Amino acid sequence: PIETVPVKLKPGMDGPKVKQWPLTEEKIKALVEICTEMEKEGKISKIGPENPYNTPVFAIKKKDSTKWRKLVDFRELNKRTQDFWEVQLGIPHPAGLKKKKSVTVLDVGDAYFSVPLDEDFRKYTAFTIPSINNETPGIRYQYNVLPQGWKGSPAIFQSSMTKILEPFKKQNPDIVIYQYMDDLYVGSDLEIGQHRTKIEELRQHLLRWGLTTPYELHPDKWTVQPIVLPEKDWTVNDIQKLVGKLNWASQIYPGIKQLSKLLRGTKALTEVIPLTEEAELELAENREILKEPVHGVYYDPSKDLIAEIQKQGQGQWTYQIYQEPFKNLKTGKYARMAHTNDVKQLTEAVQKITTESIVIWGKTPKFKLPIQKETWETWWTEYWQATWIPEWEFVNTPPLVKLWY
Amino acid sequence: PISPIETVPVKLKPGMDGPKVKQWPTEEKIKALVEICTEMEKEGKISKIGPENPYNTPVFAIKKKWRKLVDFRELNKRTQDFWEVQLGIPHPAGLKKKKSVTVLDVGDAYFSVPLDEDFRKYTAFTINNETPGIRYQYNVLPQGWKGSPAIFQSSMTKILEPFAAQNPDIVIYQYMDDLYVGSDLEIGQHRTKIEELRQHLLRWGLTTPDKKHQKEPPFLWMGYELHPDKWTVQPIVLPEKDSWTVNDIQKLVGKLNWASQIYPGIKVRQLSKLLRGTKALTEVIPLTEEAELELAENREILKEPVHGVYYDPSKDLIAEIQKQGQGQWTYQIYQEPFKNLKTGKYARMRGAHTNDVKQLTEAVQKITTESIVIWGKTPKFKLPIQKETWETWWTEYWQATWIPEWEFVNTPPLVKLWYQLEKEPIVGAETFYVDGAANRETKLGKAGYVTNKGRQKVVPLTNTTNQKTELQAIYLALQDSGLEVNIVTDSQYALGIIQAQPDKSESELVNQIIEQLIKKEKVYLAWVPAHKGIGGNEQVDKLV
Ligand SMILES: N#Cc1cc2c(Oc3ccccc3OCCC(=O)N3CCOCC3)cccn2c1
Ligand SMILES: [Mg+2]
Repeated sequence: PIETVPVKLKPGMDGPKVKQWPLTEEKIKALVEICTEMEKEGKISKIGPENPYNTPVFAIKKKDSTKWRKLVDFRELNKRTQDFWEVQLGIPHPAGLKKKKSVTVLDVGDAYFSVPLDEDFRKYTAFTIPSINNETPGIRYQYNVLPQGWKGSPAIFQSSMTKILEPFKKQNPDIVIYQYMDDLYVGSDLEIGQHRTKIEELRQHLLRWGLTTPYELHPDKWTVQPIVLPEKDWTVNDIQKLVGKLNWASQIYPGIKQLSKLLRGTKALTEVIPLTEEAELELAENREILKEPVHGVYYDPSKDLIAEIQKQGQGQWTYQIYQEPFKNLKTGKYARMAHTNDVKQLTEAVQKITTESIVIWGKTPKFKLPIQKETWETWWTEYWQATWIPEWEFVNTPPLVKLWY
Repeated sequence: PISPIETVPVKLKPGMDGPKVKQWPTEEKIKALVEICTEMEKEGKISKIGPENPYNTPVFAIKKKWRKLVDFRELNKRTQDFWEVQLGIPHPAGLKKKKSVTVLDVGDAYFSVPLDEDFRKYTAFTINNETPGIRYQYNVLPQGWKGSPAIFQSSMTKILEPFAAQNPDIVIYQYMDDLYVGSDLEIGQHRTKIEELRQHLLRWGLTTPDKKHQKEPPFLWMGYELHPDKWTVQPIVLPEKDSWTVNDIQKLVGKLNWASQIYPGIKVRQLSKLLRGTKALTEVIPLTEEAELELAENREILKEPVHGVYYDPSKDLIAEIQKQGQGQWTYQIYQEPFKNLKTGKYARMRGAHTNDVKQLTEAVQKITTESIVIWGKTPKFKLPIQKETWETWWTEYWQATWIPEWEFVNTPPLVKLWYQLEKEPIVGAETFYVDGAANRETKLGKAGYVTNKGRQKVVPLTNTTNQKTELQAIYLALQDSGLEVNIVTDSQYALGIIQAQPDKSESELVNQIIEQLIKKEKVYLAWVPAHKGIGGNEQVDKLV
């Protein structure tokens, strides 16, 4: 049909040679059903041994269904092509989407399967269905059509996307529309039910132009969340953790400092101590200084976004998005409502956090995950319900910060 | 025995040309060469070429009858990369039993596959008696060349695609130049299907064992012994030496690892600790007492041979983990109470301080991975740890982790929590303030305390570091304390070590602090900013 847009690699860069993760037998059989159909639809073709590239493949479940989906970790092929395909074809980020009182997210990646992928570039999309126990070297495919997850796939289809949206966009001058990867983020100020109709409008519009589509947000509740000083009717130990947190906080927000005095001399720990005027005065002065955020904190579009999470117990987790230590762009908490495996909670946490990042800044962060590397590389594919995958790595050493947040 | 198979196209690495490494005079070899050249030309495997300014690569000749050799090193450096042939191996513990299993080997496996046409020029080798330079050029996959293992495996795979759909009841494994075929149909039907396939292969070009299928069990395969119903490692000879070298201690700990898969109970901890002097390869390393004992316990295990069973998908998969000590654990995976599928060990400490539950969590992990690679599933875990033990651990662990469904097994030593700190300070129990310091220069230090009840101490410390003192400072406050102590430190470091609650550590001091902590009955460590005049700390910081 269409002409294969000429795809190139950032010069002097070779394609991905990521090793395939071993898979359970349930998951392999699903990738073998799925690819057998995708090969019948001509979407992907078998490939010879003269193709040395590989990127990994996982098997997840779509929203909640008995349907097996397929997921591809184009994170390496992205860093190698798209960093050039996001300038030669870049889709700009609307910086107001975070303002709108509601946002819904739509899965449009069925679009890409219409477009053929450049002939000379297909070799870089190779993947491998692994065998059990190295019985066979895997089954080897490369893509023939725009593959979802690649970041040049929405970039190529960008033109056709704005066409299909131009009627709806002009009839609704008040609705924000952002396409990140295979997702449309549609933001508006309607009350919910009308926001939902104007959604089903856009749904039905897109559906009747050939684009089939299968998560309600509210970014005006999001705020850099401040520091809570406890409310106690106070021992020596309480005034210690009070001096301790307050000292760490003073490293970022200038202001708030004498409290110690109310503990001068070698008191016992569980010695219930009273409250001094100058101390309460301090405490009050500190509490206000906290409520008030700081300045200097500006997103740097050249700098990567770094997300840290801590497990806080009883299902609570907390996170800080930043690019410079102590200079914290976004800060939030998280807690699901049962069958809440610690790892499910992290998966949901990470997915929530990257959406907030996609919405605000239109780039995903890199995660410092509080989890063993191999444990994550095993049960991450279980609760993963997203088309994309952030970068990540694994931290081993949070000293006192669990209390401090 | 050339083939009509489709060739796989091959390119040189972009912006490279083909090799030109001139040879140099071996009258008896030079002759042998001519003999193989024409006898291989007759089979079409190579062809003479008229020097049209083509390339070149060396070639040699060595008696084992003679044999020919080519140095392709300069060509492999210039040809493109291929897909990785087989980075791993099938583990026998994961094979499915078959009634009969036939082992075939294809001779000339590389010489029976055609090499691409446009890529043929770059293989030009030449065989000073003004030698006429009888220029040749390969036509099949040359032996040694970068692309042969990958391409041959692919050709072999396609050559098999008709036969495996015609006879879907038999199972073939590919491994380099071998085929392992195994059926559950009658042994007369077997000899027949084998004979069909051999002749099918030969219609493509692939010669196969004549004397029946030849290989009769037990099979000596990749350092295993495969018996028709048992698998076991090939036999192991641990040397007996007066002196031990790095080469010798690595070869030893290779052999010991190779055996850990089926001989339960192996340990290699204190042996590989020796390898931290990895500085050289022939440097003599004196054994230690724990090492020479360990190698002695390993000898006791190997003296009687034990074996492994195969996989039966219809029977569940089970895993048991038992504690050995000094951060060492063994596991067994079985379907049946006495028949092991395989065994193995976990000893990694992941740092210098670990506890028993964590090391057991890490172990389970290593097994889940290994189970998934081998059998494609995860096992049911039988674990020497109460539920009350683990629940309280991971609910308070700062890291996230995933604990599979497991059944408790009482067979000591059960894993336990030898102590818990309090989460809140102890009423009316003595609260030691502690601190310590050591002039890095003087490398000298002191550890002291100052309590609410008015007690104060300072101990002199020689050959220490500012870190090592602020742990003695905690040590002291423990050994000078009641069974309920509130200790309080300025040291972010020593707070960190303790709060992880290690039950095992490779520090002498930290093992002593552990022992005291076990003896105590309510400890509670709290932390306050260093040099922040919080009151009391200024005292422990005046002294010390
Ligand atoms: N030499 C050698 C050799 C043999 C095998 C091999 O056998 C099989 C081939 C096809 C299907 C099932 C096969 O095993 C099934 C298990 C089985 O009952 N066994 C009995 C003795 O023989 C080895 C194993 C598999 C892999 C590598 N192999 C390497
Ligand atoms: Mg000090």
